[PDB]
Amino acid sequence: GVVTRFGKFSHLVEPGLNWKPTFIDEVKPVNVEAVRELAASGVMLTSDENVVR
Amino acid sequence: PFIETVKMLDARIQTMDNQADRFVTKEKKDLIVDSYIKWRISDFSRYYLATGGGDI
Amino acid sequence: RKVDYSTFLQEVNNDQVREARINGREINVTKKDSNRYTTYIPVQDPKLLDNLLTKNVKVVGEP
Amino acid sequence: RKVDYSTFLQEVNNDQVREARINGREINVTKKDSNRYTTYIPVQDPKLLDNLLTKNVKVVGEP
Amino acid sequence: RKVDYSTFLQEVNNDQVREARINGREINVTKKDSNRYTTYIPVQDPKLLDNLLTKNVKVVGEP
Amino acid sequence: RKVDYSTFLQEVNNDQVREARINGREINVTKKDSNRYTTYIPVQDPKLLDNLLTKNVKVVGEP
Amino acid sequence: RKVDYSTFLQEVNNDQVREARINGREINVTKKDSNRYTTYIPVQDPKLLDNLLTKNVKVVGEP
Amino acid sequence: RKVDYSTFLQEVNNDQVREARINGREINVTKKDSNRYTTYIPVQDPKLLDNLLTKNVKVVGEP
Repeated sequence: GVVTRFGKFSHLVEPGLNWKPTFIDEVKPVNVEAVRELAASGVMLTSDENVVR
Repeated sequence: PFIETVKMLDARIQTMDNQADRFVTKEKKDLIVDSYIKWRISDFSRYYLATGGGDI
Repeated sequence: RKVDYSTFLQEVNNDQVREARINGREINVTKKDSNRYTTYIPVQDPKLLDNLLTKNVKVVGEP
Repeated sequence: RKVDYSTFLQEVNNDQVREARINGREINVTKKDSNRYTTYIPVQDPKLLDNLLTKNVKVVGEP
Repeated sequence: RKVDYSTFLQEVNNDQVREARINGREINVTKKDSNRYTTYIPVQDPKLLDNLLTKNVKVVGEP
Repeated sequence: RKVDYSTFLQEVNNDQVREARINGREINVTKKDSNRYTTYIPVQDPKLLDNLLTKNVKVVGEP
Repeated sequence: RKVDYSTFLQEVNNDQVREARINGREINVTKKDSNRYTTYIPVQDPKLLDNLLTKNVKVVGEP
Repeated sequence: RKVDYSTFLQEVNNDQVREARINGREINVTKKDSNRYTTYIPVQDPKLLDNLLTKNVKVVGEP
């Protein structure tokens, strides 16, 4: 988690149960342990005036 | 309490599957191979330090 | 986050989905980049599970 | 407003509907010209969802 | 007045019905000659809705 | 007097009954020789309507 | 005496059943040698009756 | 133990399950290696029962 008190980037928060002043600071969770995968495909021009998928 | 956390690393022999790999032989005949590896953590301190964090 | 069912479909056929959990009509959809959004089924689709399985998408039931 | 189901069928065949929100029995149709109306299904039609998908019509479920 | 289902389907294939208001188990039907009657599905038949849609017969649901 | 569902099927396969009064699961059947009885459907059978329609057997529903 | 579904279908395909007393999910099965047992339908099956009538076994229902 | 529905189907397709007790949505899977776990059916899958019977998998219903 990234916790910000009135948008000042308070600190970094480890997993588990935690406490924060309600209506004062906000926490944004982000997936760090998980591994993310992306697929990129295209018809692309080569050196010898050739196109390949 | 509330300040110290712990990471778990299993010492068992761990298997890993590689599927539908494509390999070209000496005579340029491409053929599909699927194999498997089995690895064990020889030293846990080195495994944690060298690898990114402590993730498998 | 609420996302409609159609774009969830052409995301499934364009294999950006990794895990889908179906408790009831709703589906908890996780993308390949670990972004999750809920979807609602408009009406029961017999081809839905078949399409999900053929695209090698992880499917999770619920108690 | 209210619109006959066959009217909705021929309407979606000619590709001038944009958004179709399904709430169980009822359908809230959005036209391409920002016209909104209501349609009802006679009986469970498996071909309906397929037909709406193949013509690139947005479909939105409800809780 | 109640009209038999076999006679109903044959009359639909005869292209003599104009409107059919379907109430779940019930159907309220208007002939082309402004004759009103009422019929019943014996058991769920999607081919019914297929036949009415292909015959350009008006189909009406209600809340 | 109750008649087996299977026996009903090879009997109607022989073109020997005229009317089928369908009341949910149970069916009131009259043969060509004015013999009346009742038959019960074990489970939902989609081919029942197709077979009954193909062989010119009249069907009537109930309120 | 309870017998599983798969072996019951094996017996049906191997023709050692005479009549089937279907009561909801339960099926009271009598072999051709007058052996009585009970089987259960786990999930709705769309083809069991097709094979049952193909093998010409007397299927009955229960009120 | 809980094992996902898609994983269970991959397992049965690879000849790894022996008997499956189906209790509504819940399924109690026993693998050929005497390992037992539990899975849940996400939505109504007609192909499930055919896949189970085809791969010579014992299927058992429950009251």
